[PDB]
Amino acid sequence: SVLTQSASVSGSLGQSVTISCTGPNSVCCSHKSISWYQWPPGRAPTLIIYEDNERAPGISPRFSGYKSYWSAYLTISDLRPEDETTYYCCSYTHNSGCVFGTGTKVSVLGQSKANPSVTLFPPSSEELQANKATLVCLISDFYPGAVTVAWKADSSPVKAGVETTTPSKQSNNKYAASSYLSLTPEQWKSHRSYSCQVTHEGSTVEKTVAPTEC
Amino acid sequence: QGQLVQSGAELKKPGASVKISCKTSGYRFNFYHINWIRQTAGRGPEWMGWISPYSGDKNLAPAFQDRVIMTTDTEVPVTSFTSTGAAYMEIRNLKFDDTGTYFCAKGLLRDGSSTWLPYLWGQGTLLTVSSASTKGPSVFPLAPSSKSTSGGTAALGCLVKDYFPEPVTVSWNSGALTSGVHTFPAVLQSSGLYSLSSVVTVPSSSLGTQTYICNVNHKPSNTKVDKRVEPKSCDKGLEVLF
Repeated sequence: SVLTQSASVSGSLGQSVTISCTGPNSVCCSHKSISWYQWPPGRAPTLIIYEDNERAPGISPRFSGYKSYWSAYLTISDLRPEDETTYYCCSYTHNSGCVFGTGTKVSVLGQSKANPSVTLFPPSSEELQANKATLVCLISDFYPGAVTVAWKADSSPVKAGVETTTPSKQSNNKYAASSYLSLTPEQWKSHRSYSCQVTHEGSTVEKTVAPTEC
Repeated sequence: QGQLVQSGAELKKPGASVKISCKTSGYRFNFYHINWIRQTAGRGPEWMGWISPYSGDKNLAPAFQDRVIMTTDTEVPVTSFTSTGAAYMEIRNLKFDDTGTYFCAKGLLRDGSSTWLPYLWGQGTLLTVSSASTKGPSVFPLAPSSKSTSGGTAALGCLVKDYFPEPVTVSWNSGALTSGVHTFPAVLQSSGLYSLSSVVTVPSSSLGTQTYICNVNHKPSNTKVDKRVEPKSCDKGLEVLF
């Protein structure tokens, strides 16, 4: 897009941050209207600002817009955990639809570290009859929104049939992810145990399952 | 306010066309522009066009001028302040890069110089363009696992395995159970098939007194699966309590 935003910006809880939106004269700023949308991945967006500096109905006064000759700006004051998401500006006129900017990810700093809650499930009897084996490692309530996952067969690394999702933001503004280890029923029953190791900020938690009593 | 309710997810082959609907209520349909906006992995958010229900006036982005047809039905009056309507968007000559989420959205009249600016959005329609056939999920129980022994809590769930295309929806006990539910975004396997999981955290004492049924819907394959999660656990920490 010819309408450029800062790729990433950060501010601390209770403080402010400003996001910029600029480009060639065809998109900003004289005689061009600028709006701002909050657009969380996988959700519908929310209009924040229209016509450069007008808050959409019911929007908190924490959000403000300003457009100079050079650039448009969205300022988010008194930052909250829910503000940590993606924002798009749009350039528009009476007769010309939205040109969306390149997007900005806002990080809200100064939040407490939250350790992941991890649950590991063994394959079901139904699946082994089918005949497959899937270990499921579910990971929730962690902040900041990044983890790495490693699997173990007894005590040694596994590498085959591991597939892990990207992190996604929960409604409580912490993050979630999941990892899947595919096995044959024979692999499953041929070990004493399998483990999913979830690493978050250097700290690793381990959950383990075993075929013996299933 | 009101409501914009869009048609369901669709799988289409390359070269095909698709017509998405946007049914409206809770406001006077005739007096607000309807926009169409999409999000694709390759291009990000992209405004496609708008149409005026009253006049049929249209504005299409150049990229969609020769492949998108926007239409509306006539407004069905209800009250002075509300009516029902419908808008449609037909897109032709589909290709893989058209895969994404398509939104309809009603314009903001308070934006006096651009009353079309998209303000109230529909829930979105997921369009997948692919040569692969639809595949319904296989659902397997995620047997109860200890969360906290001292707390007397457990987690149980359902694995929704190997389906295509997105999306799947999951509810618990026909929507009666909503607290402590965690439904995870899907993983996209090398097979080209998706899998996801839904888990609920419950008192371990309830495993003997409460039935837990995940209701899984994959509308693209027209399949539903209601799996009762068998509550007898293989988890040692939980086993001791039974």
